[PDB]
Amino acid sequence: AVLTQPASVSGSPGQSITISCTAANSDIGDFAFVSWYQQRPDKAPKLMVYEVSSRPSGVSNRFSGSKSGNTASLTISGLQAEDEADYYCTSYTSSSTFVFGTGTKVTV
Amino acid sequence: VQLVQSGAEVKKPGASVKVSCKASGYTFTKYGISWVRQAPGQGLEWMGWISAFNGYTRYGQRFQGKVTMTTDTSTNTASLEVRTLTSNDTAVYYCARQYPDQYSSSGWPRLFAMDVWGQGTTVTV
Amino acid sequence: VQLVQSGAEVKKPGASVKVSCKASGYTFTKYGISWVRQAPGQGLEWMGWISAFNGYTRYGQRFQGKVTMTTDTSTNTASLEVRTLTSNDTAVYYCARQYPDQYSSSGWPRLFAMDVWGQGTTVTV
Amino acid sequence: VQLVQSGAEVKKPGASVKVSCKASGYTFTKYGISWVRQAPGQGLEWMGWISAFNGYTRYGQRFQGKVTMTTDTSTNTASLEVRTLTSNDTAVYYCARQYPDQYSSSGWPRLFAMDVWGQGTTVTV
Amino acid sequence: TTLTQSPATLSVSPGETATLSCRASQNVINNLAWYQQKPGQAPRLLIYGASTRATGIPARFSGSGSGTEFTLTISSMQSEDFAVYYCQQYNDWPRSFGQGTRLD
Amino acid sequence: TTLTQSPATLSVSPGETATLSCRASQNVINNLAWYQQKPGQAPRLLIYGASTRATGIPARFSGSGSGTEFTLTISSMQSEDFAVYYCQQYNDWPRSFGQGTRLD
Amino acid sequence: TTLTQSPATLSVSPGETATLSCRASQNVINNLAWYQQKPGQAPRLLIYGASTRATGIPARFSGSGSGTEFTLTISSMQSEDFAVYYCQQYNDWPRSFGQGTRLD
Amino acid sequence: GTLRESGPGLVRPSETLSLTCGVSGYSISSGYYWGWIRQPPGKGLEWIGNIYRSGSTYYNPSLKSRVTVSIDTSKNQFSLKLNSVTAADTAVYYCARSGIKVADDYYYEMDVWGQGTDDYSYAMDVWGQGTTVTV
Amino acid sequence: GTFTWTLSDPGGYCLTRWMLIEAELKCFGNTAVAKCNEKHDEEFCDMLRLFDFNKQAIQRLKAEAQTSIQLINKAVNALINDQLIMKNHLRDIMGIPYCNYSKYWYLNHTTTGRTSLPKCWLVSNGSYLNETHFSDDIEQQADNMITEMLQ
Amino acid sequence: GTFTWTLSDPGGYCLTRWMLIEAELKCFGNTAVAKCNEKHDEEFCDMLRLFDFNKQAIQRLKAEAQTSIQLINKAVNALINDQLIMKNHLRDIMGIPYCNYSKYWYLNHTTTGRTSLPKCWLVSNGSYLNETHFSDDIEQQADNMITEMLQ
Amino acid sequence: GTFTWTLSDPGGYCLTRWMLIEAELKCFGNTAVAKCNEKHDEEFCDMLRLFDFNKQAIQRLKAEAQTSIQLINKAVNALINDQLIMKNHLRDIMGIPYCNYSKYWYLNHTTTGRTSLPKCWLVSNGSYLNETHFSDDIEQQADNMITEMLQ
Amino acid sequence: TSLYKGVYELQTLELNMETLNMTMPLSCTKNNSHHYIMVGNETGLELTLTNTSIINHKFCNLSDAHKKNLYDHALMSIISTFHLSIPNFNQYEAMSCDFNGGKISVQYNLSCGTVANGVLQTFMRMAWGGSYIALDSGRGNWDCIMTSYQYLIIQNTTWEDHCQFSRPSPIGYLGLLSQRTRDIYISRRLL
Amino acid sequence: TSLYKGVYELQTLELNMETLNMTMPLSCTKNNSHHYIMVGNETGLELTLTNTSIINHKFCNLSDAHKKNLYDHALMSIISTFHLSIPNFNQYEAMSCDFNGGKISVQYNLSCGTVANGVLQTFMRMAWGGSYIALDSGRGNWDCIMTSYQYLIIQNTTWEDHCQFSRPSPIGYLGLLSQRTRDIYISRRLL
Amino acid sequence: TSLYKGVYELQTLELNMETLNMTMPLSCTKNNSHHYIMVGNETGLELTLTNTSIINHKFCNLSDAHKKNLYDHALMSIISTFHLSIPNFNQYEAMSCDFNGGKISVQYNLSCGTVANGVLQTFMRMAWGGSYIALDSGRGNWDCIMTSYQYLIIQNTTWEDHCQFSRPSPIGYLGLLSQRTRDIYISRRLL
Ligand SMILES: *[C@@H]1O[C@H](CO)[C@@H](O[C@@H]2O[C@H](CO)[C@@H](O[C@@H]3O[C@H](CO[C@H]4O[C@H](CO)[C@@H](O)[C@H](O)[C@@H]4O)[C@@H](O)[C@H](O[C@H]4O[C@H](CO)[C@@H](O)[C@H](O)[C@@H]4O[C@H]4O[C@H](CO)[C@@H](O)[C@H](O)[C@@H]4O)[C@@H]3O)[C@H](O)[C@H]2NC(C)=O)[C@H](O)[C@H]1NC(C)=O
Repeated sequence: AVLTQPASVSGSPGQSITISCTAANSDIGDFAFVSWYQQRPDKAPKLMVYEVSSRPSGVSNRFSGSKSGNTASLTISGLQAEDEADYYCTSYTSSSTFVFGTGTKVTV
Repeated sequence: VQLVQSGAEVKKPGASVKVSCKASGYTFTKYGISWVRQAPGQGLEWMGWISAFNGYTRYGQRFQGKVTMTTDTSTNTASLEVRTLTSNDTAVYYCARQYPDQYSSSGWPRLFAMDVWGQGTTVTV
Repeated sequence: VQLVQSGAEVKKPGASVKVSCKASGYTFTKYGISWVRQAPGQGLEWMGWISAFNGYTRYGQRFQGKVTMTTDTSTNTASLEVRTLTSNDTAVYYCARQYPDQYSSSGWPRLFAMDVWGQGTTVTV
Repeated sequence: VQLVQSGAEVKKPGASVKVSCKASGYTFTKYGISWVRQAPGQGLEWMGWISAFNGYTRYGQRFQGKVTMTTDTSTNTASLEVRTLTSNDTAVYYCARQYPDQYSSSGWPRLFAMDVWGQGTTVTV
Repeated sequence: TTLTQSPATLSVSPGETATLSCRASQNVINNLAWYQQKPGQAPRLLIYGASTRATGIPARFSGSGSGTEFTLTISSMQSEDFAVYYCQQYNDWPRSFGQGTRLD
Repeated sequence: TTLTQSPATLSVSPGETATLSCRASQNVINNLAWYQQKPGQAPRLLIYGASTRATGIPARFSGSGSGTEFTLTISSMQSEDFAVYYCQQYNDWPRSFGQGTRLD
Repeated sequence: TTLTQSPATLSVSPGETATLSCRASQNVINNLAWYQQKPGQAPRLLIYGASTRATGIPARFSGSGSGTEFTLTISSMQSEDFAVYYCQQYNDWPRSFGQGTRLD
Repeated sequence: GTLRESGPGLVRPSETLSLTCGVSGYSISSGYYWGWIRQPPGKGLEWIGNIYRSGSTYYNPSLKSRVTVSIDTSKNQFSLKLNSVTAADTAVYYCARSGIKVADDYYYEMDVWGQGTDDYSYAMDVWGQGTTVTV
Repeated sequence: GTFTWTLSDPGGYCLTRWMLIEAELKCFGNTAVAKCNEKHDEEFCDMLRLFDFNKQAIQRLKAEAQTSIQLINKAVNALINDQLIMKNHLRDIMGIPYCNYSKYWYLNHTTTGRTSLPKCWLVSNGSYLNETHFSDDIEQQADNMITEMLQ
Repeated sequence: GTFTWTLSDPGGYCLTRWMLIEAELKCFGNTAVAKCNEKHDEEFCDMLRLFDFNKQAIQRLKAEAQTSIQLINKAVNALINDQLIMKNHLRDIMGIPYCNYSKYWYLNHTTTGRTSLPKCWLVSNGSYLNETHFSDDIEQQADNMITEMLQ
Repeated sequence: GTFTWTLSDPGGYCLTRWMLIEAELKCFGNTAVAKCNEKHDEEFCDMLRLFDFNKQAIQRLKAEAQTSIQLINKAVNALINDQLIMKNHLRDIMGIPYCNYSKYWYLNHTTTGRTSLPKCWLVSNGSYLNETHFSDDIEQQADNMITEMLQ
Repeated sequence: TSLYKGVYELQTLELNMETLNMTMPLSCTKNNSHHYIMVGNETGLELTLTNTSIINHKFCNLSDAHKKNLYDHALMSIISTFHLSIPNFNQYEAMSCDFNGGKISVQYNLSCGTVANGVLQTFMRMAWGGSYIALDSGRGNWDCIMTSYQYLIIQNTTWEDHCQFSRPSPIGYLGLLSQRTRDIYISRRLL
Repeated sequence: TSLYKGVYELQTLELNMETLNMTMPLSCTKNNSHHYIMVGNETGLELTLTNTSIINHKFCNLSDAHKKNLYDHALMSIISTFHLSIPNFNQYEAMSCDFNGGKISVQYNLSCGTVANGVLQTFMRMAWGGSYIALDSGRGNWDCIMTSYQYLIIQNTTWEDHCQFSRPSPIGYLGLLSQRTRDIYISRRLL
Repeated sequence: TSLYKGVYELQTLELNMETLNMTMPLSCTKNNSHHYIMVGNETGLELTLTNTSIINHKFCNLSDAHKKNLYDHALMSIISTFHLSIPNFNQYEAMSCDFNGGKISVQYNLSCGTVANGVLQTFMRMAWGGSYIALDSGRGNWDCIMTSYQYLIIQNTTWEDHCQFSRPSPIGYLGLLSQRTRDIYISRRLL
C-alpha cells in the first residue's frame, strides 16, 4: 500500500493552505484513522493532528483535519515562517499496521 | 321504571333542605343514584353518586361536607340533604339512575351512564 | 369397486382422443383419479392426477397443455383428452383411483398410492 | 385388629428360636409387620420390617443373617427366626403392625409408625 | 377532566342535518353520553357510549368520534328536536358535563 | 440416627402436670411417635406425627415440637399414667427408640 | 425424483425366494409402492408404504427398506408370480415409476 | 517522561543490528504499543513494527522476514534487532509510543486487565530523539 | 410461563373491518372464543390476542414519540406462545406444509349462523394448499362442532 | 415453561396462622385446590405454591449462616407464572385497577361451609376497590358455585 | 412458553425395539396418548416427544460426518417442560425419591389389553423403590382406569 | 357480611409475606424517597431517590471487586439482576459504583427514551408495591416515566422495620428475574 | 361453494398485519435480494443479500456509537437482537460496522457449520415469511443453509410500500426474541 | 404375581436413550471420579475429579482459540453452556484452559459462597443421575456441597462404552440449557 501526497506545497504568509493525502480505491479499508505529523529539519517527527481536527496539546488551532472517502486534508490557516517543515500522513490499516505517506515540503 | 321526586319547596336561606326521590319498577339494590344540579339558565352540574347496594358514596369535590347523601332500601328512597343555603344554590335537583362501574380480574372495566331521570325538584331561596 | 375404461380406439394421427372411465362401487367424490400411460414394450409413465371433489389438477411436467382431465360427478366419470397425436402416443391408458394427499396443522402428511386400477384402453395411430 | 403372638419358649443356647404373630381384624396384605426386641429392664430395640404385600424386607444393620423374617398370607402369620442364641439374646419380642411408607411422583412421602402391638413373647436361655 | 361544546348555539331551519361537537380535556375512550333537555323537562339519555343508541330513540340521532373529539348528528331534524343538548364523560370521577348547546 | 430423652426419671406427685423431652441426632421433621408402656404390658401408641393423638387416647396427653426437639405434656396425671414413656423416630431407616423414661 | 431397478431379470425356478431391489435419486421416507403386472393385464398394487401389504395379497410377498434403498422378497415362488414388477415413489410430485424388471 | 535511544553507530554489512530504547517516567506495562520508525536519509518515514506489553508483535510485511522487536518490563525498555543488514538500511531510527487498539490484544486482556480507558488516538503520541545507523 | 392476556368484548369477539383486508366486520361467538383461553396450540388465538393488545394500547396509552419497541419486548410472552412459531419453523425446515399466519378458514352454519374457531390455511412451496388436500381436517372440524351442537 | 410444584397436605390445603395477617388457621377443600393444578391465571395458586415451597425448604433443607438466594433463583419458574405478574403490571400501566398480592376475597357457604377459590382484591388509586364496584364478579362466582354444587 | 410438538403415527403411539432396552414393540392406545397433549407434568410424554423428534429428524433431514447440536438447542423448548426436570432436581435435593427418566411402569388390563399412561419408577439412594413403597399410586391409577372404563 | 343470594357470605384473607424472608428477598416502601429490599433478617438494600449525590467520581470497579471476594453474594446478585434488567442502557458514564471494604454502593444519575426512563422503569418494577408514589405525573407516552429527583442511590443496610406505606412482597424481584437480559445492546462483536 | 355435510359452508378470512405497525416491527420481503423490517410508519431496516460489499474496513465500533447517542433506539435494539441470536459466532472479523452520524450499517462477509450458515439461519428466522426464495438449492445436511451471495448488508431506510412478495408480519421478530442469547460462545472467564 | 383389583397387571419398560446419539449429547458415569458427555459416536468430553492437575499456568486463550477455528463446535458449545451456568462465578484465576491445536482442556481449582460449591453444583446438574457418588454425603447449608478432590478437569475424548454406573441420558444437558445465563454477575457497566 502507498499514500500519495504532493511533492511540495507553497503559500504566502498569513493565508490558508491545504495538503491532500490520497489512497487508491482498491486500498480502501487500509485507509483509516488518518493522522498528520510534522518533522522540522534534523528533528524527530511531532504529532500535530489525529483522527480529524483533534490536536494533542498546546499546538494552535490553526491545524485542522478532514477525511472524505479516499482522501484526507490537513489545513494550516494563518501560515507563518516557522511552519516550513515536512508533513506526513499516516493511516492505520485493517491489518494492524501503519502506512506512511510520501510527505510534503511546505515552503513559505 | 321512572323515578318520582319529592316536590317543589322553598325556604329562607340558611336552613337545610331534604329532597327525596323514590324508585319503582326495578330492583332498587342493583343500581345506585346520582344527583345533578342545574342553576336557572346554567348547565348541569354533578353532585355525587350513592350506591344502593351498601351506601358507598362518591362526592363532588366542591360538595363534600356541605351535602349528605343517604339511601333506604325498605322504601326505595334516595335522599339529598343540604345544610347551608346561599343565594347561588337556588336550582333544580335531578335524581338520576346509574349502574355501578364494574371491574374484574379477567375482564375490562364497564362504565355506565345515567339511564333514567326523575322530574326535577326546584329549590329557591 | 372397479373402473371400466370405455373401449379401444384407433384413429389417424393429428386428431384428439377422448377416453373415459366410469367409477362405481364407492363414493366417487372422495377419491381422485390418476392417469398412467404404458407405451408398447416400455414401462409405466405418469400423466396427471385430478381430484373428484372439486376438479383440482396436478399435471405431469411434459404433458402440460398437451392433455386435459375432467370429471363429472353426475355421471360418476373421469375423462382424459389428448389434443395432438403422434406416432409415439400409441400406448395403453389406465385410470387408477387415488386418495388425495392429506395435510393438517396438528398431524403429519398422509400420502397415498393407486389403490384400484381399471383395464387399459389401447390407442393406436 | 389385635395381634396374637406365640407362647413362652425356653431352650438351650445354640439352637434356633421361632416366634410367630398371627394377625386378625384387618386386611393382612395391606400392612407390613415390624419386630422389636426388649432386653429385661432395657429399652426397646428395632430388628426389622417385612411387608405382607410382596415380602420386601428391611433388616437391622446388626441383625442380618442372625434373624430371619417371613410372612405367610394363607394363614395370616408373620414369623421370626433367631439362628444362634446367646445370653445377650434373652429378651421379650414384640410384633407390631406398620403400614408401608408411601411415595408418589406428585405428592410427598407419607411415613407411618407402629399402630397396634402384640403381646410379647419371652425367650430365655 | 373538563369538556367543552364548540357550537354553543345553532340557528338552523328544520329539514337539514345538524352537527354538534364535544371536546374533552383528556382521553375518554368511547365513554361519552349525549342527553337532550326540552324546556321545562328533565334531560333524557339519547346516546350512551360513543355510538350506541338508547332504547326508544329514533335513528335520526347518531354519535361518532373517540379519544378527545366526539360528534352528534341529527339527519332529518323536526319541530320536536328543538332542545338543549348536553355532553357528559363517564370515563372517570368526578363526572363532567358540557356547557350545553341550543338548537333553534 | 440416635435420640436420647434428657430427664430419664420424674419422681413427681400425682395430680400435677409432667413434661418429657426428646432430642434426636439428625433432623426428623414432625415424624415422632410417643409410646406408653405399663409395667408388664406391651407398649401402646400414644402420639403419632408431631402432635396428633392416637384413637382412643385421652386429651390429657399432648405433643409438641419438631426438627430436633420434641416435648410430651401430661396435664392432669392419674394413677394409671405412671408408666415408661418411649420416643421413636420413623423419618429414616432403621427405626430407633430412646433409652426411655420412668414416671413414678 | 428418478428411481431405477438394478437386476432387471430374475430367471429362476419355482419354489425358491426372489429378491428385487429399488434405488431412488433422493430421500423417499417409506413412501414406496410395489405393483405387479401379469402380461395382458392391468397393474395391481402389491405393497403400499415401505412394508405394508395390500388387501388380498398372499403373505409370500414382503417389502422392506426406507430412505433410498428398498427391497421386495418372495419366499415361496409359484407359477403365477412370473410377472413384471414396478417400483413407484409417492413422496412428491410428479409421481415416478421404475423401469421395471421381468421375473422369468 | 522520555524515550532514549542506544546502539552502535557503524555496522559491518551482512551482520545483525541491535538498538535499545529505554523509557523514563512512562511505564511500558501501563499500556500503549511501543514501536520503531525508520527514515532513510532524505527519504520518507517508514514504519518497522510494534510490540505490546503482552508480547505480541506487528511487523511491516516488507520487513517481516528479517526484523524482531523485543520487550523487557523489568528494566522497562524495548529493543530492535535487524538480521542481514544491507547497505540500504543506513537510516535514522526512532522509538515511538502509539495508542492504537488491536482487537486480538483487547479481547485477550479482559479478565486480568479489566477494561481500558476507551481513549484511543491510533497515533504515535511520543517519539524518541532518534539515532543514526550507518552501514 | 404461559400467556395471560384475556380478550375484551355477548362474550364473543368481533374483528373490525380494519383488522381484515377486503372484508367487513366478523363476529365469533362465546363457544369459539372460550377455546382461546385454554388451548396452547392455536395460531388464530395468539394473533387475536396480538390485535387486542394493539387496540388496547392505542386506546389507553399515549403515542407521541417515534414509536417504541420496549412495550412489545416486555409483554410479548403474555400474549403469544413462542413455541408455536418454533413448531411452524421446524415444519418449514422438514419440507412440510406450514402456517405463515396470514389466511385462516372456518366452517359457518348456513341457517343457525354459528361458527367454528378458525384454523390457519397451510402453505406449501410458496402457495396455499387447496381444499382437496386438507378436506379430512375440515370434515373433522365439522364432526367436532356437530358434537358440540349436540350438547 | 409451565410450573410443576404440587401442593402438599383431605386433598385440600391449610394456611396456618403464620401465613395470615391477623387471622387464625384457614383450610380450603379439595375442589378449590384442584383448580390450582390446571389454571394458568390464578394469583392465589401462585402465592400458595410460594408459601408451600418456603415451608418445605425450611423443613427439609438445613439452614444456617448467610441467607442464600440461589435456591429461589433456580426454582422460581417451577412455582409461579411470571406472565401473571406481567399482566398485572400491564394493567397497572394502562390505568385499570390492578392486583397487588396482599388481599383476597372468597365466598363461603353459610350452612355447608363450602368455599370458593379465593380471588385477589383489586386496588385502584392505592386503595382497595369496594364491593359495589365488583359485585358482578361476586355474583358470577356464586353462579359457578351453585352450578358446581348441582353436579 | 409451552410445548407444541404433536406425536406422529389409531391415534396411539408405538415404541419400536430400538427405543427400548431388552424389549419389542410396545403400543399405547389413543386414550393414553391424548393425555400427553394437555398435561404439563408427565415425564413419559416428554420422553415420547424427544424420541419422536429424533425419529423425524433422522428420517427427513440429512446427516454428515460430524454431529451438530444446534437443532436440539433450538427445538428443545417445543418438546419438553424444563420445569419438570427442575422439579425432579428439587426432589433429589430434599432427600425424596425422584425420577431419572430411565424406567417407567404402567397398568395392563389382562383381557381387554387397554393400558394407562406409564409413570416414572422412583429411585432413592441409587436403587429403584420396591412396589410396596408406591402401592397407593398404583391403586389410584387402577381406580382412574375403572372410572374411565365406566364412562 | 353481606349475603349473596341469601346463601353465600363474602369473606377476606390477607397474606403475611414477612415469613418468606428465609428463601426470597422481600421489597417494600417506607415513603416517597426510601424503599427497601431485605434478605434474611440481617442485610438488605436501600433504594433512595434524592437530589444529593454520594459518589462524585466516575469509576465503577467490578473486576477489582470480584477479585477481592468481600461483598455479600446475595446483594451482589440482586444488583446484577437490577442492572441487567434496564432496557436500552447505553450511557455508562451515568452509573458510578463503590465497593471498598466489601460494601456495595451504586449511584444512577437521572439528570423520554433516555437513561432516566429505563432506570425508573426498572426501579418501579423492582419495588412494585408503593413505588407509584414518586410517579410525579411523568406520563407522556407509552410509559415514559419521569421524576423530579436527580439521583437513585442503592446502598446496603442492616435489617430494620423499614416500610410503612406498603407491605413486604417478593413479586417485584421475582418479576425482574425473568426479564433479566432481554433488553441489552451489543457492545462488542465477540460476546 | 360446496357444503360440508350439507349444513356448513367453508369461509375464509385473512388478517391485516399492517394495522399493528405502531406497536411492533413488521417484516416482509420485496424480491429475491431485498427484505425489510419497518418500525412505525417512519423508519425501518433494509436487509439485502448483496454480492458486492459496501464496508471495506474490519472495524466495528459499538462503544463509541453508544457514547455518541445519536441512532434510533428501536433499530439498535433490532440489530442487537439479530446479532445476539446468531448461533455459534466466533469469527469477529466477519462483521463490519459503520454508525457515524446516527446511521446504522452492518455487513457480514458470509465467505458447512461456518459463519455464513449461522448468519443465514438468523436472517431466515428474522424475515421468516418469504425468505425461502433467496435460500437457493444450497440447503443441505440438517439445516446447513448456503447461499450464492457474498455479503449481507443491514442499513436503515425510510418507510415505503416495499414488500410485494410477502405480506408484512411480526412473527419473525417475535420469534427471535426468545432465542436471543441461547447460542453464544464464552470469550472470557468473567463475563 | 401381583394383579391390582384382580384385573390389572403391573408392567415396566425401560428407555434406550443411546439411540438419541445423533441429535443430543448424552451424559454418563463410570465411577466416582470419571464421567463423560458423548456427542455422536465419535467424540465427547471427559469430566474427572482429581488431586492431580494437568495445567499449571493461569491462562485461558479463549479469544485466540476462537481466532484459530480448529476445535469441534459441539464441544465448545457444551463447555460454554457449562461455564455460563455456574452461579456467582467471580474468581477468574480459579479456571485454567488449554486449546492448543484444537484440543479442549479446562481445569477448575476446587481448593457457602465458594467457587468450588458453584462449580460442583453445575457439575452435578450436567452429569445428573450418577454424579451423587461424588457428593461426599455432606450438606453444610441449603445446597452447599463439598468434595475432597480439588481439581475438576474437562478434556476431549473419543467415544467408548463408559456407562458402568449410570445410563446415558440427555436430561442434564437439556436442564442446563434453561439455566444458562440466569445467575451471572456484571463485570462491566455496559455489557
Ligand atoms: C397492596 O395495596 C394496599 C392498598 O394500597 C396496601 O395496603 C396498605 O398497606 C400499608 C402497609 O401496611 C398500610 O399502612 C399501615 O397502616 C397502619 C394503620 O394505619 C393507621 O395507623 C395508625 C393508627 O393505628 C395511624 O397513626 C396511622 O397514621 C394510620 O392512620 C399502620 O399502623 C402501619 O404502620 C405500622 O406498621 C409498620 C410495619 O409494621 C411499621 O413500620 C409502623 O411503624 C407501624 O408500626 C407500629 O405498630 C406496630 C404494631 O402493628 C408496632 O410493632 C410498631 O412498633 C409501631 O408502633 C402501616 O403504615 C395501609 O393502611 C394499607 N392500606 C392503604 C389503603 O394504604 C398494601 O400494602 C399493598 N400490598 C403490597 C404487597 O404492596
